[PDB]
Amino acid sequence: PPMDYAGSRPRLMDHDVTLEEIHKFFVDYMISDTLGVISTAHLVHADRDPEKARSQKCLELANLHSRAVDFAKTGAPAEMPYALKPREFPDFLERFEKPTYISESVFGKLYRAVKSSLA
Amino acid sequence: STMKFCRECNNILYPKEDKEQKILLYACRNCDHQEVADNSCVYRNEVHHSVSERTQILTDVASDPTLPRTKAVRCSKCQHREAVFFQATARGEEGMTLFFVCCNPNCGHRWRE
Amino acid sequence: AILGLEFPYEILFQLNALVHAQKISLFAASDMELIKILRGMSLETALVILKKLHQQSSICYDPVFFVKTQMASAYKRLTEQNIMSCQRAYVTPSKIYLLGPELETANYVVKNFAEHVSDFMRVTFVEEDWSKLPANALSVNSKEGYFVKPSRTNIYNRVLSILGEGITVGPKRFEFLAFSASQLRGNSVWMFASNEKVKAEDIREWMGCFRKIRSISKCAARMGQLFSASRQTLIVRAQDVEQIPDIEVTTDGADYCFSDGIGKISLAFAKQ
Ligand SMILES: [Zn+2]
Ligand SMILES: [Zn+2]
Repeated sequence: PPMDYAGSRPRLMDHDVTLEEIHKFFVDYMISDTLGVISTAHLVHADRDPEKARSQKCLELANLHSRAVDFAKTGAPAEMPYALKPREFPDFLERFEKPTYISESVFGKLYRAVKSSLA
Repeated sequence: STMKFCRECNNILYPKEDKEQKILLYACRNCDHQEVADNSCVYRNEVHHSVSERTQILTDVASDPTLPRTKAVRCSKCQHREAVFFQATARGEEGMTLFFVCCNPNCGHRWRE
Repeated sequence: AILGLEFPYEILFQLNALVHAQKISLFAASDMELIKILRGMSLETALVILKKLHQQSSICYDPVFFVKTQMASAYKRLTEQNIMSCQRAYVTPSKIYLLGPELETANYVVKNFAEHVSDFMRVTFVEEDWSKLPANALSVNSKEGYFVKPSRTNIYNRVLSILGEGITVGPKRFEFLAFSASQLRGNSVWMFASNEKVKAEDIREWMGCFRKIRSISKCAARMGQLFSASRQTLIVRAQDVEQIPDIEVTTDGADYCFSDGIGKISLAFAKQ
């Protein structure tokens, strides 16, 4: 079954826009903008823990991703938790400064095949 | 609940209404003196709940209820399930929106719905 | 105030862009001789020599010697392939970099306002390395009292002041018009220089009336949605439009709507 598509409650103001709160929203959009890290964390957690997309961690990541993609429509921050950070990246990434771990998933096999073909 | 003393004999006055005069008047029963009223106010009391005097400390009347607590929600900064939820208005928004406060003594994090 | 003359805006903008680039310093182009030479000349030749100087591989020390040794269509482009020259600006916490009149695809807002092609300027807020601003540079968290409360940094106030007062480049002052959905994810915003003919408020009210929307994000989204690249077609009045009812189904206590943005078109409309 698919996940629920019900979004957050809309925020309605009691007064008209005075061109200041829109600037506040535009500046605050940079803060707590975790749209790009949720997908990376989900991929890392799927590659690490077997039986991926079955545990509650993947469901929480998907819900957070939906809430973050709803940020541009409704003013609801994603609120990315600290404990869900990957702190580890597979070989098929450009994060050379970050620690690299050898992945044994299907993506790891594909990357090894590509490396062997190029070499 | 107001009271005043007529300048003639310095005695309490009771309010009364006259159909012909169509105005508020005060006259005491001690002397036949009638004076004009001011502000047309005969009763003014601030509503208070101080009825059970010297009894609200022994028996818990529960004047200020405690906020409910839930364990279904999960905090973000810490992995604690207990949190306090309540409804309150925003700074400029309309309606009631749900809030959450973490119950972890070492977390101190609050977030909206 | 140093110039105090009728110097054009395009040449001044090009000079500012060249100074911002690591080609010529500030005082090397602020002398009287350079502006005296650049004041009265041919405009096309002046633009050609300015862009040639901007194309110099290394840093130029003497601009006067270089410039001594060196010596309509917009509407058609918009109608053909929507080709416009839009100014792009980069605002950093330290300074501001002007890229220059880079060619880019034109949007709908410049179709009916093609005479102010130079008043439109794209402003992007980046870091010193022209990268995205980190979350620690804006509203750093601090534990004050029983609960944690974010504390706004000076960069936050600087961005607010830039958005409010606006950016002044020569004899112009750019004002905030709107930002598209893609620009919100790229920290970009459109700015239009107010003129005696049409101001920013005039364009804003010409696009539509946004006072009906009571949501902060929804109002911005609706104001910025009409900035995508598109091809101009014929004009249709408001006399022949239908009001077909839609279909809704409510199962398991959930509102599921089949028709979200679906529509209906004819064959003659497709041919036209
Ligand atoms: Zn009396
Ligand atoms: Zn907590």
